[PDB]
Amino acid sequence: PGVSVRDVAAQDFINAYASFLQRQGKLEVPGYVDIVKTSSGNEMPPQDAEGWFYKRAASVARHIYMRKQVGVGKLNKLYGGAKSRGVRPYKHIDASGSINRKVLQALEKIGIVEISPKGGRRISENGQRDLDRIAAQTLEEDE
Amino acid sequence: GQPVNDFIDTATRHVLMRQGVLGIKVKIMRDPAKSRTGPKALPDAVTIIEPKEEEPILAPSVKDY
Amino acid sequence: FTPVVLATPIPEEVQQAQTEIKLFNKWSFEEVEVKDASLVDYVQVRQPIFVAHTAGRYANKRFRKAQCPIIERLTNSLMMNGRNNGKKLKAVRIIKHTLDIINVLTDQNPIQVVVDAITNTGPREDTTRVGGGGAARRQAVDVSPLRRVNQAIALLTIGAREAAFRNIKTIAETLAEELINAAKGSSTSYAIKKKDELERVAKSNR
Amino acid sequence: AVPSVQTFGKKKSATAVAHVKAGKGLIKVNGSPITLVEPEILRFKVYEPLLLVGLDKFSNIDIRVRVTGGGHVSQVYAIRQAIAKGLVAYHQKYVDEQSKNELKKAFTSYDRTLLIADSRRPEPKKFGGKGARSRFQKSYR
Amino acid sequence: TPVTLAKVIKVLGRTGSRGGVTQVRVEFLEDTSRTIVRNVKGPVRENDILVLMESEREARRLR
Amino acid sequence: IIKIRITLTSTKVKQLENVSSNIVKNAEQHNLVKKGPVRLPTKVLKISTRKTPNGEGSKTWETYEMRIHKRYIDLEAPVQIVKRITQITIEPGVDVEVVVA
Amino acid sequence: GRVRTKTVKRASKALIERYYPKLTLDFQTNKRLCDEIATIQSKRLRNKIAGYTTHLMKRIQKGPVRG
Amino acid sequence: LVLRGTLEGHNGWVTSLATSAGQPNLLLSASRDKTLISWKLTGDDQKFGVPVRSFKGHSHIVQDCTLTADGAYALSASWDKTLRLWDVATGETYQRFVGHKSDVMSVDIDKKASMIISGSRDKTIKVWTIKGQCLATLLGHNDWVSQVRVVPNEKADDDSVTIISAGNDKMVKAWNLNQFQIEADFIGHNSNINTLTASPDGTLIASAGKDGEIMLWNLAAKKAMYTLSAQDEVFSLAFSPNRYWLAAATATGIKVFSLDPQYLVDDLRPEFAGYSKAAEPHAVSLAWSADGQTLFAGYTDNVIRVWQVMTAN
RNA sequence: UAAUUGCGAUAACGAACGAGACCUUAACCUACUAAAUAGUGGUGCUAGCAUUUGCUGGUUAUCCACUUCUUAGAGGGACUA
RNA sequence: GACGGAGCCAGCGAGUCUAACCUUGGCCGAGAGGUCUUGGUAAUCUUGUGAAACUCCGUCGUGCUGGGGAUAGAGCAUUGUAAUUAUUGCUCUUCAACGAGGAAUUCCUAGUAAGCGCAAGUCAUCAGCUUGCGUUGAUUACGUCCCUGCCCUUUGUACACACC
Ligand SMILES: [Mg+2]
Ligand SMILES: [Mg+2]
Ligand SMILES: [Mg+2]
Ligand SMILES: [Mg+2]
Ligand SMILES: [Mg+2]
Ligand SMILES: [Mg+2]
Ligand SMILES: [Mg+2]
Ligand SMILES: [Mg+2]
Ligand SMILES: [Mg+2]
Ligand SMILES: [Mg+2]
Ligand SMILES: [Mg+2]
Ligand SMILES: [Mg+2]
Ligand SMILES: [Mg+2]
Repeated sequence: PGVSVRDVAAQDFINAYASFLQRQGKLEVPGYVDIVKTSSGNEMPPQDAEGWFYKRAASVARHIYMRKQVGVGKLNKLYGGAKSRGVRPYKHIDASGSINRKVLQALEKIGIVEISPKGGRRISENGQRDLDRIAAQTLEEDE
Repeated sequence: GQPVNDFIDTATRHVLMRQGVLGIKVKIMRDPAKSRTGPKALPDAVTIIEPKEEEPILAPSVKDY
Repeated sequence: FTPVVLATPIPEEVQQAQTEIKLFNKWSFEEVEVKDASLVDYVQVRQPIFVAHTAGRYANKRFRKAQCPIIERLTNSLMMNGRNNGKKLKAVRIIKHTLDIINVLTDQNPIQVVVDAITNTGPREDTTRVGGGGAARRQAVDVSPLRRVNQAIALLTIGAREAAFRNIKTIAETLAEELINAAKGSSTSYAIKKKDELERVAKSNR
Repeated sequence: AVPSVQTFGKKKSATAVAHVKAGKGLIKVNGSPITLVEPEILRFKVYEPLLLVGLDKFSNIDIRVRVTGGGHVSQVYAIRQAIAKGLVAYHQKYVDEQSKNELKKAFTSYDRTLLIADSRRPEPKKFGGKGARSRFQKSYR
Repeated sequence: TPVTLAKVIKVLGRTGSRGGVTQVRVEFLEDTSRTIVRNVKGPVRENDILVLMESEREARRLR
Repeated sequence: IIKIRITLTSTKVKQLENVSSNIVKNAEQHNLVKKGPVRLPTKVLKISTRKTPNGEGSKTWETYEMRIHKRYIDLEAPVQIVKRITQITIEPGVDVEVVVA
Repeated sequence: GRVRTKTVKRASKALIERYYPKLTLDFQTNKRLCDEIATIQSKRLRNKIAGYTTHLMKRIQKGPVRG
Repeated sequence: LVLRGTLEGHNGWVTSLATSAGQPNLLLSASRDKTLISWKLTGDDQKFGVPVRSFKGHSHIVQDCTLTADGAYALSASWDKTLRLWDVATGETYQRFVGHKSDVMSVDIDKKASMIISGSRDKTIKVWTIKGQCLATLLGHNDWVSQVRVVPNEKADDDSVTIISAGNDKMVKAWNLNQFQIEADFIGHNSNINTLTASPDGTLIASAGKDGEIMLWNLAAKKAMYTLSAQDEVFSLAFSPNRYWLAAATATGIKVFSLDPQYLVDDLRPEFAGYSKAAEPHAVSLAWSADGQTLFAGYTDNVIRVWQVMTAN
């Protein structure tokens, strides 16, 4: 009786949407997905190599639903972290804009996000629809 | 205090003589009673106006109109 | 039981338990008594608390720490050393895990275990300093009950810290086994070892 | 129509604006259920008001909280106030004084002040030290 | 062991060179007329219960 | 009949206040809608520097503050009335700017 | 601590000296009285005047004072 | 006249008490806890009345409250220079009078619920209509106006309403509002004055002050009758309407007196505990019921209570 | 007493600077004035799911209403009641 | 506890006119950064400064180890007329002491200490610095004159550049 991604938990929903995007597979990932560190503030590549890009896609799709319009700068600021500069103190350094834009335009070529005026990217019709249906199946996953 | 920032005017002047320069510090505290704007007194004076007295018994009566 | 179902879930487990009795997470706050005298009115186990994180002002006046419930004091003493000065949400998880381990090791009430541990490791007789020209002496002096409770909690947490600095065992396990042995003093707790050395040095220096 | 009241809850920098209206009985923060806020162990801290007084007294109220400023603990301790003051304000404005009063007795019997906010504010930092009271280490030698 | 449960009546003064040891007048919770002075290390109010294992030292000012 | 915006600012609060009182007074005896003034956040110009002219002594710092107060009012008035407001209301220190749009 | 200074003491003594019948036993009424019959320039100072004036009123009702 | 149970719910000195003639089961209390609480009476051994509604909206202490006869319009005069008119149900402000330059002392509505009068600290009395038009401004008092009280005229709602007022320059003024001039002035008070009230028939004034003498004046013949020491600071004054008595809340307790003939009725003492003899809680407010069977007394320990007229034995 | 801060005593009396008072800031105001350069609610248009009312959103010339939160200005409040 | 994912929240402020500042958004690039535009003389735009510590789920595992990141080599960029005794930034590789610190000694009584980052200042570029700000937020006193000193009174003095 009324379902939303706000009404479903975050981690669970993100795992289930990552598993759905794994089961579909139409994401056309770039060739350098194993190379990258996802930020210059990292030092090791992501551990779960087979699904880190799809988890990033799930998180970005949820973010676009939650907000009005954001860009690659906002995504890099969010997915950045603390850079270990050695003996010097930590700083906040932005994430990898290349993989952020690759996952953004991959969600575009699926049809989940599109170009929003005054700049930006906003959630689509079928994108809001399929995020809401998988929010449903995560709500009624109870036995 | 802010009373010094309100009422006191200070001036500094360098005077050149045949020896080294002389420093004149002039400080003038204005009276409060002849001020035209702002407070008229220092924030310490509690000036109390005197009352007037009336006879108590008064022969209690009424007036007709 | 009369549950009221809304479109917001409000699950039945928290519904039933915390409508019936004002608990911990799921732990009864009644039927706990301080087994010994001289620590009542200070070991605050008469007013219940959901979660030890409270924004209560206790350091303003003189004995509001005595008015404070004891589990928050356990978290606040789990808090020390400069790596972890600030992370009392983390300290609350450690404490929840510790009391879970207490329940697994022994079926009795974990708050009763904490009370018994504090009671059995409060150092009854300390030793103070006297000028004493020459060897600069020490004289045995008894301990006020709030200082008993404070030194008890400090001994427990320092023992857990140093026994789980570089080990496989985690802070929750080390604190739980120290609390178990302090509840049953078996000459194995660092807290009761420091208590015993304090008592023997006091009875020597008196 | 829409018999609603607006209340607030503050901690150090968090402002939580609670809209409290007569409805079906739902309780939501930032468009999401209370059962989904993420301070992890402070899920019970939010429930504290709802629980203490009793779910019954909320079985006819819709409250929606919009939250700004301050870190996560500041966020949660503010919801607590709003879903308790909005409660106290609603029972003031619409129902019996004995009911509002006995809610006040329960709240002040158990309180982490709840209805009143904390007057503790971050004092300003002074020169000669990285902290507000602590000063730089001097050497003498 | 001769454990003794005392109960304060009065606070006399804060002795000790560094000023941390407080003098108290205590009774013993079985005789009303049996009262002595004690040195205490911690903070002490009126109406609290102290623990002694030895009750006849009768100490005085610390230097 | 033109809809314009008048924005005043200064550093001295009291003369800014009676400038604004004069403006709202004159608009109120010649009403246009009501347009009470809107009060912006005060801009605190903070400049911190050392007390010492040389580099000797205890390290004592000082913070000078300038306070910028800024208000705006909307008017929808004809030509000569816009004028007579803008040349009659004028005091030292308060800088007032008028914009057509 | 809360020791009151010569300004508030001297002022309150003058007020209770020359305004006894009009002045009351309540702080709120007494501070409205002080606001109306004294041209004091500070709000906190006025509150201090009224508080010490109320203290002297209670002591006068209790018994005769030397001041 | 025995205690019928104590009444709590406030955190300030209970400055004003009032009732409703149309609905005699209702009480309104205005106190120094910055709120006005309306209560429904029950008649219980202890809790004589239960609070049913609490009204807020002031930024300072409220001093006076006045009701219309049936109990639908309620005015309050509060020391944030505010007058405000509530209803009784659902608690919303019908209107707010502002315009007074200082604290407001007393408000009164006429018998036909059309004329509202407010005397206040800026040495003046505003008279307003119901909607919020300042009908007139009246001066004359060189000092604090203590209180105002309306006086209704003869039957069939004759084309005049009278008013009386007391001000702290030893002055009492009786005015008529048909074309706004002065008609009577009363002198004779030894000291400060705080409280007067007017007869239910509308021709007697009783007035009272600091040192315990009560004067009574008559407007029909415009003459003074007498004066009567209470030996203490009298605070509040009330008329027992049908039975025609004089209740006076004073600094030690209650003094209720009789008019026909001149005899003291009762020096009413409340039992207290825990207080020394030098800190006895005095009186603040009195009110009589619609038919005057009950006087409610509000006291400085945030406590109202009630004593009902009953045969002495 | 934080304080030659006061009570008092008194060959001293009456004063002055300093302290305090003062000023700024942080706290309270569902009391005033307001405000698409801060918001909120409703109304239109529109998107999902549920559809049975609803829930989550978006929307500048869609207006309307308000100032609780945000800003200020004028005040109030604590004076150890 | 390190790492890897996700969750995800501040406040103080600064910013271009005859200049070229803060930069959104789109695209290229592993990254740093580059390019095409846009908004802002500023409660409007940068900016909800989506900060970090934290929270959750996972990898590791008492191993100087995935702790630690000094010292080195190679390359790619930016600022600048000019970077060679590396301006800085990024990438890969090298992976040292350090296993909680002796005599001593500093600061601190509540939103304080401590942890955590951010803004501004100097600034073409360069923070491990300072000045402010917010986030998370303990313990232990509520005293004493023992050490170090301070104020008042009395007292002694062969001191007055005054106990050096
Ligand atoms: Mg991250
Ligand atoms: Mg660090
Ligand atoms: Mg700090
Ligand atoms: Mg809409
Ligand atoms: Mg991490
Ligand atoms: Mg912000
Ligand atoms: Mg490493
Ligand atoms: Mg810089
Ligand atoms: Mg350089
Ligand atoms: Mg430098
Ligand atoms: Mg000698
Ligand atoms: Mg000599
Ligand atoms: Mg020598």
